[PDB]
Amino acid sequence: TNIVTLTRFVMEEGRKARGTGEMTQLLNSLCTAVKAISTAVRKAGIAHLYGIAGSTNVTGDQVKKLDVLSNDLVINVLKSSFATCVLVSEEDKNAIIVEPEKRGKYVVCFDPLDGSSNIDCLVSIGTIFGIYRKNSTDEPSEKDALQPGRNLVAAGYALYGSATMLVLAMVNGVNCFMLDPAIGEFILVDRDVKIKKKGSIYSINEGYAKEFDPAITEYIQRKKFPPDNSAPYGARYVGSMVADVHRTLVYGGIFMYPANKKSPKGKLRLLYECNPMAYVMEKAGGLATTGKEAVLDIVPTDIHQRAPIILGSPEDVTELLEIYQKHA
Amino acid sequence: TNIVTLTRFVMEEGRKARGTGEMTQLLNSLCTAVKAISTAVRKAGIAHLYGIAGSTNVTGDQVKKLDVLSNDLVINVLKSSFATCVLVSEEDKNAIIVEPEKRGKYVVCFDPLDGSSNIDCLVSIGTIFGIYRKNSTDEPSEKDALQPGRNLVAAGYALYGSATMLVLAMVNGVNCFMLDPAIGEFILVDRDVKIKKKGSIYSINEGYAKEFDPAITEYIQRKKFPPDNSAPYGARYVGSMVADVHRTLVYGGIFMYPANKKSPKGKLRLLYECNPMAYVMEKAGGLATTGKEAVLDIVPTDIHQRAPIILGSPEDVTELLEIYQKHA
Ligand SMILES: CCC[C@@H](C(=O)NCCc1ccc(O)cc1)[N+]1=C([O-])[C@@H]2Cc3ccccc3CN2C(=O)[C@@H]1Cc1ccc(O)cc1
Ligand SMILES: CCC[C@@H](C(=O)NCCc1ccc(O)cc1)[N+]1=C([O-])[C@@H]2Cc3ccccc3CN2C(=O)[C@@H]1Cc1ccc(O)cc1
Ligand SMILES: O=P(O)(O)OC[C@H]1O[C@](O)(CO)[C@@H](O)[C@@H]1O
Ligand SMILES: O=P(O)(O)OC[C@H]1O[C@](O)(CO)[C@@H](O)[C@@H]1O
Ligand SMILES: [Mg+2]
Ligand SMILES: [Mg+2]
Ligand SMILES: [Mg+2]
Ligand SMILES: [Mg+2]
Repeated sequence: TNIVTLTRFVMEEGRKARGTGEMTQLLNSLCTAVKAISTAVRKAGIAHLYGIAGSTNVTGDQVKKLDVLSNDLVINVLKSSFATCVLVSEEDKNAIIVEPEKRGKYVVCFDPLDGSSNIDCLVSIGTIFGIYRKNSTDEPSEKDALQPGRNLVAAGYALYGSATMLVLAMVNGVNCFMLDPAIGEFILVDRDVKIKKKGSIYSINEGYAKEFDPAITEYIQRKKFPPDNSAPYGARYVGSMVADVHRTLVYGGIFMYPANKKSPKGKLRLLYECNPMAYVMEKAGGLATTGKEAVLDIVPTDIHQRAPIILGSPEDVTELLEIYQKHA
Repeated sequence: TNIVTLTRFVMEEGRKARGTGEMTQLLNSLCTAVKAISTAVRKAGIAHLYGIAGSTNVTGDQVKKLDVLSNDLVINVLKSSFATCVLVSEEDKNAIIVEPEKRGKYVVCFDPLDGSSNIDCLVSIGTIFGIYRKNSTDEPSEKDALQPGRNLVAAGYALYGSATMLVLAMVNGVNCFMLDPAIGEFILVDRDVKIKKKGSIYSINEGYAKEFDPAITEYIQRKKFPPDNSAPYGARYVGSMVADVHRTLVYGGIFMYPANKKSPKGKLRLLYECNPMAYVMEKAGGLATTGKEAVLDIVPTDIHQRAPIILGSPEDVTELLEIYQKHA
């Protein structure tokens, strides 16, 4: 019929679903935040920090840092949606308990800004989120954050790259929305997205070679030296999970972040990094595993618990799991 | 002292220069070209393409691609400068001779948009440019663009990443200007840029391992298994040269793209990819070699001649060079 906007989409769901509305309000809030973060990432108005209007010689570099500004934007915007009671963020040691006068029936685990190491060099970065409906009637507490990804109602991420895109995964599938920064609307460009069965790119940090387990080690040799004499896979690794996963989703292949010396249980976080992306991958028709068990079925025991993950096209991930059994 | 916009910076170089004012007009052009491309890259107005105003009878004129657009912006904006006579673009099979009624004395080699494999996945991309002064004194010809990079008077790139940055290198140094997209000005944010002596990140597509020469193989192995038992280098490889070289510049380290079987003499182009980055690296106090000789010393015989390239921290690059030496 005609163009579809995130606002419209999040609403059509609301009609169909016939619910309190909370989720639709929560998702609109999210959007409003991703737009603010995006404009800040692109550094709009930076001339004002460098004294274009002067500064009466009194502006020590005490500007709130992008990483911190993102958290503030997400907390406050979600807290104004009236759809949440518990919020977990990478930037906060404890789960944030929402004021009673504004609480809702949802729990959100998020990474306001992922790709920290790439921040100063201008590489793509992003915001990650997974949403859970409360699972009991006890007074709100971190407890509600420890629900397995298997119980996610919605998940996704915002990629601030060459352009800004919001990928949202819900029970019925995955959709990609492109931010039109000129009017501030996320336009739907890819509907019910599905990952490729087998890709041709593998992504992982090889500087950890000396610490890889026998399975990872074997797998890598295969991509470079195909036992069946097939074309070796190309290698890509941005260093920003949102960016690597996003490419995995749209181009195919596999992305790996396993255990190594300093990261026995892996590095990536379960609540706000592994789970959202795993849900996104599965909802898009791909796999996401620790190498041994599926990421969504893990029962988190701490809000900043780390987990090893491997995700991407089915066959690519299957083959690596194949190798893991071989070594078991 | 106060804010410095690239425009202010380019006008003052000129004053000192005491010349025709042509370089200034040229850099002005480039800037305008860069800002428009950045705006296109970020997808402003995309709502219109998706019917926000209804059927726009758009047909035969299949929408214009970012790559074609960018080239057209750069080709047009440069001609308007009245400061050039020969343009070499990756997108053009032949050097563009500027019509007589618009001829300036400069030759420019550029890549309107680099990292084309990262376009559809929203990964950082950029524009690379290298500028020359007409060597001869006879009718403008492709030959004029066939000069070693040592002859460059100005070179750099516009990186369309999380934020847009234009890096400009000239005889007296390298300067970084952040694009404030709200007013269309580039703000100098890092003056007299120097790369670090030793890094801790290497950047190469290992999917070609099977085809690497013995030196690359040895050096790579040494990065993961530091014979000095120190911490191994972290790995990063975005896939877009600009993003990758840019990271190298601000964090230090080493970027590589040697020759492989399908790429007998490397993949990257000497004129609009390698030379400009080689130039930036040397002005920043870093090195750039093919493995046998300095990139800038090479004399071109084909405007689309490719070449292998190793750039970054001098210590890391020299380490690799001594390995080539040893294996000789
Ligand atoms: C895009 C950033 C805008 C930013 C700003 O810093 N402007 C200063 C000049 C400038 C403009 C663009 C740019 O890229 C760099 C510097 N800004 C505004 O322009 C207007 C000003 C204003 C004045 C009165 C009442 C409300 C507002 C709203 N309003 C804003 O809320 C912000 C912040 C602001 C507000 C008041 C000021 O005196 C200076 C800045
Ligand atoms: C940021 C895109 C701007 C772009 C556009 O696509 N506008 C359509 C509406 C829209 C707005 C925002 C958006 O994100 C998507 C679609 N645009 C303008 O808004 C104004 C319109 C105009 C009208 C009369 C005379 C001059 C201009 C200049 N002018 C422009 O040159 C461009 C292109 C344009 C011009 C005239 C039109 O009828 C439609 C589009
Ligand atoms: O440098 P490393 O150990 O490869 O870490 C990479 C990862 O770090 C993260 O920033 C998370 O901390 C991810 O976004 C990225 O995948
Ligand atoms: O797929 P490859 O072999 O890594 O090619 C990547 C290189 O090619 C380019 O896209 C140029 O064609 C560079 O931006 C990049 O580094
Ligand atoms: Mg973070
Ligand atoms: Mg993160
Ligand atoms: Mg190009
Ligand atoms: Mg290129």
